[PDB]
Order: sequence, then C-alpha cells, then structure tokens
Amino acid sequence: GPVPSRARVYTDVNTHRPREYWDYESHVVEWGNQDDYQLVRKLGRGKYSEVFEAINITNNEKVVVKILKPVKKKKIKREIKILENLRGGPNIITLADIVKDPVSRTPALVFEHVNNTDFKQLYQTLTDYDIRFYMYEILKALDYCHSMGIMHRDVKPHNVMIDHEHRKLRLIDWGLAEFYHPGQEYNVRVASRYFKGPELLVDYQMYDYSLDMWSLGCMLASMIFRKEPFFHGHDNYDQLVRIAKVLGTEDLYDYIDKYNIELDPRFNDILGRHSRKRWERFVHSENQHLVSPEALDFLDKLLRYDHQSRLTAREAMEHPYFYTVVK
Ligand SMILES: C#Cc1cccc(Nc2nc3cc(C(=O)O)ccc3c3cncnc23)c1
Repeated sequence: GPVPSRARVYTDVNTHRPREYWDYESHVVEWGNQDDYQLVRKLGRGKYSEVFEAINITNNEKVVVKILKPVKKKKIKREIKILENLRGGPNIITLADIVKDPVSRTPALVFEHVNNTDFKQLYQTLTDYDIRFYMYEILKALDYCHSMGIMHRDVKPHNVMIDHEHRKLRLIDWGLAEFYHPGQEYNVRVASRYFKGPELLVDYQMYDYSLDMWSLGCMLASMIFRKEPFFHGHDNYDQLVRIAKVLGTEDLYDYIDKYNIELDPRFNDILGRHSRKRWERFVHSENQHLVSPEALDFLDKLLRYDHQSRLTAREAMEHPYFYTVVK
C-alpha cells in the first residue's frame, strides 16, 4: 500500500496531552445565555452555517454569531473544542460564547467581531510591506495551532480576516480543523479547490500540518503575482494539472513514487508532460514591485509536492523575506 508519513514537527503533541484535550467527542459544552445576543444583519452562509453580525447587549459590543446547520453533529464538538484549545493564541479568532439558538435548535457560536476589508478589495491595495507583514501574522497563527496539535485545513483569503486600519489579523472558521495524531488517515475532501495540497489531490490520507503551508503558498503566490486565485482549476483533476504545469510532471511522479501512491487513471489523458518553471515567468510590470528574490525563494520553499519538504511555520518565520518586517 501507501508508504506511511509523519509530521516532521509537533509530531507527538496530542500523544502527551491529556485525553480531555483531543477527545472532542467527550466534550461537554458550557452554554451561555442566548438572550445576551441580538442579531443585527445576516453576513452570509456557507455549507455548514449562517453568520450574522450581532450585538452583545450585556456590554453593547459588536460580535458575530455563527448558527450551525443541523448537519454532521460530530463536526460541532470538534470545532468547539479546537476553538477553546486555541483561545488566546496569537491571531486566532476568539470564541466568546456558545448558546443554543431557539429557532435552528442548534449551537450558535459567538465570535469576536473584526472590522475587516474583504480580500477581493484588500488584495488590490496591499504593498510589498503589507504582504510580508500580514504573511508573518498568519504564520504566528499557524505555528501556534500546529504547536497545539491542530491543523486548520481551510486556509484561504476568506478565512484570514484583516482589519487594515489597526493592522489586525484573525484566522477564522476552524470548522474543518482536526487534531493531528501520527499515522492517522484523514479525509482528503477539505480546503477550497484552489488551495488543496497535492496530497489531497492524489488521495494521500496520512497528511499533517504541512497541508496548511501549501495553502499559504497559494495565497502568497496570489498576492505577490496579483493573480487570485493563483492555481485556478475547473475541478479537482484540472487543479492538479494546473499545478503540474508550474511544478512540472517529473517531480510529481517523484512525489507519488516516494509514497508509492498511484495517480487516478483519469489523469492518463489530461496530465501530459511538463517541465518545472522558474517563478520569474509570472513577474510583469504590474506586480514587479511586490516581487523580490526573497519572495520568490520563500514561495518556492512553500510550494513543494512533497509535504515533508515544505517549510514549517516556524522555519518560514526565519526566512529572509521577513527581515524587513518590523518586530
Ligand atoms: C458565512 C459567512 C460570511 C460571509 C461573509 C462575511 C462573513 N464574516 C465573518 N465571519 C466570521 C466567521 C467566523 C468563523 O466561522 O469562525 C468567525 C468570525 C467571523 C467574522 C468576524 N468579524 C466580522 N465578520 C466575520 C461571514
């Protein structure tokens, strides 16, 4: 079968935590008072919930309320336990309360409110400095959650809320996050298409924190090159082909061969042969001010087929790309 894999860092975090920490199915939710919060306006809904701006009438503060759809009850305590485990961590959104909504008959998560500028608008204006600065803030959040034995699995621009005024960043929507246990096989149906790691795309289930680092690399490439999303596939198969047109097919084969993985035969007549490209090819007069040798080398070290070969969050923070960011 497949060759097994282990995270190269934080491998045994959960192994030596108490069972209460990671056994989320045993978690007992501490309920707050649903009457404390008044819905103000609907912000949107995903496949799993509806999110509302609201006011906390005990202090008149703005908050956000995420009313979970009655689907996949297991996921509910997973997301709750992960938020409580990570609460107070750098740049991790704060879960302020949990209440039972009387209409949906489901849990409603109450989060801190972030006065953000949507990425579709924000990304048009980021400077070279802004991108390094915010990348560094994202890494703080990822090193934190990885060091706490959790992978996010849904890193994408929408989940990185940024108040550009106060230069405040929060990593949100831990609804796809999971505990990392060495040797555990996970569902590959996670992340948004454009940010799915090659591991998910070739059906390799024994992945780990390094998945987030691929997603981060996709974000970075979209920011420095001003092309969002960068790998813009039409479906999960074309997504891998798009990647292979940049990283090349030989290193893809090396990857699947290392883990003795077999490509879906559907790729037989769509994958072709492709050389690995140099990142400079994506540079032009409209994004060159965002690009530097340090940026390209950092990106290159994030976007690797082999999950074991990508920079960890901690290593990424040590990269020359961030020397110019004020600490
Ligand atoms: C569905 C939807 C939808 C569509 C557009 C905008 C938003 N806005 C916000 N979503 C959040 C989600 C979470 C979470 O899921 O952990 C935490 C905090 C926020 C948040 C905080 N502050 C301001 N806005 C949001 C949501």
